[PDB]
Amino acid sequence: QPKPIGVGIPTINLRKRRPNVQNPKSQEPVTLDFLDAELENDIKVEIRNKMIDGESGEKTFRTLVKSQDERYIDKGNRTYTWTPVNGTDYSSLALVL
Amino acid sequence: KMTEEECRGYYYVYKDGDPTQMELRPRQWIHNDFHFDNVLSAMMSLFT
Amino acid sequence: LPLFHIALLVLFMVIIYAIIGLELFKGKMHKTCYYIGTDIVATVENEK
Amino acid sequence: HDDYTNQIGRFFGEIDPSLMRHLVNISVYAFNKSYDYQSVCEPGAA
Ligand SMILES: *[C@@H]1O[C@H](CO)[C@@H](O[C@@H]2O[C@H](CO)[C@@H](O)[C@H](O)[C@H]2NC(C)=O)[C@H](O)[C@H]1NC(C)=O
Ligand SMILES: *[C@@H]1O[C@H](CO)[C@@H](O[C@@H]2O[C@H](CO)[C@@H](O)[C@H](O)[C@H]2NC(C)=O)[C@H](O)[C@H]1NC(C)=O
Ligand SMILES: *[C@@H]1O[C@H](CO)[C@@H](O)[C@H](O)[C@H]1NC(C)=O
Ligand SMILES: *[C@@H]1O[C@H](CO)[C@@H](O)[C@H](O)[C@H]1NC(C)=O
Repeated sequence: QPKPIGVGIPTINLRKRRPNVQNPKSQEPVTLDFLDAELENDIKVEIRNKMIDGESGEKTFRTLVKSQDERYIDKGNRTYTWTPVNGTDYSSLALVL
Repeated sequence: KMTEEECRGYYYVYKDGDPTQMELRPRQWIHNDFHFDNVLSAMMSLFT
Repeated sequence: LPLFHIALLVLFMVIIYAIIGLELFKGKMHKTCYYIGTDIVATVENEK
Repeated sequence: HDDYTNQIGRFFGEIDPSLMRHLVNISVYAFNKSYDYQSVCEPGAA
């Protein structure tokens, strides 16, 4: 999703600002880590370190699946596979089922 | 900017001290009002 | 030696106008023109 | 007990924490703690 990410507890004082400038737009990129989109697990590390340059591989395993609203955690079987982009090497894909 | 042609256009005036309060003014040659240009115009400045 | 009475009257000239300026103006300067609620004092570009 | 039915859907730790701090400490139910880097909140104080 958009919106930038990052850094910590955002301290702003209102005792210092001015009735003025728009407080610039932060050309920072939106770089989400694979270990910080999903839940960290010692299998998904072994997926990513295999996926980051690996040629081809699938692994089926019982994981923790965060539910879509952060209320709940469910446990299910994920069979996922991956392959590199045959052309450029600036990506590699994973269909998750 | 140091010379004629390129002291033109708009620039940033940073308030107080910090570079998060940019104001944008234009720029032009300021001629320092008591210049030494003419012998008459230098007796003015050297009178003050 | 002959300047001593002149210099001692200027020393009494200051002490009179220090006590009169002390009792007439104690605390009178401490008001500000800050921005809306901030800590910045509001000036215009040369204004003290 | 009907003081709880004004709460329906609230997390039980804000009702009786001494049960719930205990109940994780004897298994059922466990937890996890992940970070969400994009959640927007309000700025603090200086
Ligand atoms: C790019 O993809 C092609 C197939 O789309 C890969 O071709 C494979 O080549 C290997 C041996 O080199 C064969 O064992 C496979 O059967 C081929 N795949 C297919 C689809 O038949 C090719 O290897 C890929 N590029 C790289 C650099 O690996
Ligand atoms: C997330 O929760 C899982 C729940 O299974 C945790 O995994 C267990 O952790 C305990 C103690 O660390 C171990 O005794 C179990 O053997 C673990 N089970 C498995 C299947 O790994 C996991 O540690 C939690 N992670 C975080 C960061 O809280
Ligand atoms: C994964 O599949 C097996 C075999 O079909 C099934 O018994 C098991 O319940 C599944 N895992 C979970 C967490 O449901
Ligand atoms: C709660 O779990 C911790 C960690 O295993 C353990 O040290 C502690 O004794 C447990 N609490 C009680 C009351 O047994």
